[PDB]
Formats: sequence, C-alpha cells, structure tokens
Amino acid sequence: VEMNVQYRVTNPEKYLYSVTSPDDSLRQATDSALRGVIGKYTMDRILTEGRTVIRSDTQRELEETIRPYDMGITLLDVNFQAARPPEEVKAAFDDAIAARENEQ
Amino acid sequence: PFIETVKMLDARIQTMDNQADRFVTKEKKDLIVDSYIKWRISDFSRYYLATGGGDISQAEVLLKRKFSDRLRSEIGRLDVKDIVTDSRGRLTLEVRDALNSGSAPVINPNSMAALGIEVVDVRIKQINLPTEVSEAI
Repeated sequence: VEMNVQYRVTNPEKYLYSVTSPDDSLRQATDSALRGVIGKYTMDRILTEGRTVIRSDTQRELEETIRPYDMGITLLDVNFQAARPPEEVKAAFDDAIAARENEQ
Repeated sequence: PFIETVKMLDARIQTMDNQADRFVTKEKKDLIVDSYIKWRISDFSRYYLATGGGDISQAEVLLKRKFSDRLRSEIGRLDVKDIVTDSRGRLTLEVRDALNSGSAPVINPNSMAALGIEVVDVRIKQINLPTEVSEAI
C-alpha cells in the first residue's frame, strides 16, 4: 500500500516552537494511521470497494492523531495511491484470469 | 529597476500525459491504462503561491497525485467490459468533475480550485491487458 498526503502550514509559531521536525512527526503519524485503518478492513474490499472509505477513515484518523501535538500543520487532502498485492501472488492472480480464458 | 521582478506564467492549456500503470477492476482484472489531462491556470497569484515558484512540475505532481486516486476509486466500482464499452466518457467526465470540485461560493481545500489549476479535459488513450491475459485471449 502507498499513500500521498498534502498539507499546509498555518500559525507558524506553533510549527516552530511545538515539535522538533514537525514534518517527520507527521510522516510517522500518517504511517501509524494508515496501518491502523488497513488493519480493520479485509483484503478484497481494500483492493476494489473500500478505496473510498479507506481514505476517509485515514484522513480522520490522522487529524485526530496530530491534534495533541498542536503543530501548525493543517490538512488539505489525503489520497489513496495503490494497494497492489505482492508480485508473488500477482502471478497467481494473472494465472486465475488466464484460467478463466482457458475455461472458455 | 532592481526592486520589481517579473514571473511569467503561460495561460495556454498545458497537457500532462501519464505513463502505463496498472489498475484493479471489480473482478480483480488488472488493466494497464494510458491517459492524458489538459489543465489551465485559473488564478495566477493563487497558482504561483500554491506551487513554490510557480514551477509547472510541482503542479503536475499534485495533479498526478489527485488524478490517480480519483481514477482508481472510479475504476474500482466498474467492470472491464463496462470500461471498454463506455463510449460517452462518463467515468472520465465524473473524474474531471471530482478533480475540479472536491468533496467536503465555498471552495473545498481538496479541490483543484483551491489551487490555481482548472482541469478542462480528461481522456484515456489506450487500455491494455497483462501479457499473460493477452496471450490467453
């Protein structure tokens, strides 16, 4: 799974005098929130149907997580990039599609 | 002199093409999609502020990041037959509408209108299959 997050910075006093390296803290928080969100949902729904609820849950979780830090960062958009399975099972997925064609 | 500098931003429509990438349909059928986007600058000051220095590549990066998400979210609900048989470009039009107007005269922060970018057209160039599926076909 990969994810991209776009954010702005407001009230620079908070950004400068609250947390050391706020960007790294936000990256760690984003990774934690993404792990927590993906943990709850099943694989196939993440692959195909949940790609909208996954992002919606991740953005809310990140906003709730970075609240105590009181960093100056405000959040614009959290967008879900790709949730491809590993290559080894990707071979099996391609084999399944070829199996459908062979069945015909 | 020596006080005012000038930055030039081209108002002509810019074309950004996406290389081959894999998408997952509703039946886990992997597809390889080539698509291009055409965008113009709406607010030159806002676009210059949002992208550091008004560089075109910086705006193209954000456009890529959002467009990939919306396109994957739209394809996830569709059949490969639904995608190939689509001739009115309904999914592309919906993707363009989502890119131009985001989700929450208010302007949503996740919309491209929050930046100085307006998407005028989204089209798909070619839809291919993985080499194994193509060989089976």
